[PDB]
Amino acid sequence: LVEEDVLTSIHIEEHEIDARDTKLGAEEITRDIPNVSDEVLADLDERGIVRIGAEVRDGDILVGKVTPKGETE
Amino acid sequence: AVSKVERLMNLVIALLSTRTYLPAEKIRTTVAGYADSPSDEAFSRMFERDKNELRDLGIPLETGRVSKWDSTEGYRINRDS
DNA sequence: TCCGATCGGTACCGGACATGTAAAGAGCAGACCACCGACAAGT
DNA sequence: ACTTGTCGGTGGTCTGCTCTAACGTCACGGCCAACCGATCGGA
Repeated sequence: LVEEDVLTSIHIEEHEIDARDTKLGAEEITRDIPNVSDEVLADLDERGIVRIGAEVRDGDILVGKVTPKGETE
Repeated sequence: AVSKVERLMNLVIALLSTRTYLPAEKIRTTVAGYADSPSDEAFSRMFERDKNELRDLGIPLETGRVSKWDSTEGYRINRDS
């Protein structure tokens, strides 16, 4: 059953993220990501989203959104 | 005791390096040289004089609201211009 | 002695989700800020 | 020579208070719609 894919099903999951308008600033979706390494952003395109057909594991970045933090001590 | 040139340099650096509009109170509290004003009116007059002097030199200061959800006006210097 | 009211209670783990109307308008005043004029004393 | 604390003015915006004079005069809306047991207050 495992070898010949007799009892095999396909499950599709949907992930969504929104960059709304905040009081303290404006939210922009881009591949800035100030604190990461260099290998994490290998699969992201120019606009900061993953490419179609690129396998994603647990913990991988799908959409890179950076939001303003404000004045903090 | 801060010289006027140092005060103006601090003010212009703070305006240039800040990406959001800053109200008068934040500039008074943060930027050095504005903490020695005996009264609020004296600080306002000094700030108006300094802003007029900076505007006379051709620096394109922009005035607008701090946020779309707030009414107080702020100051910002466009880096492109 | 009988009986119409009132208050107390009724298993567990897993999960799921966010409101729907306004019968108005005008005159006067107060607080605060971006733009400004003078004027003498300290720098 | 340059600069600043002190003084006074305009106009805009946000916020609050007071006023308006034909005649007008005591609300629907109703869930509840279980089931058993114990207790206090009227008849």
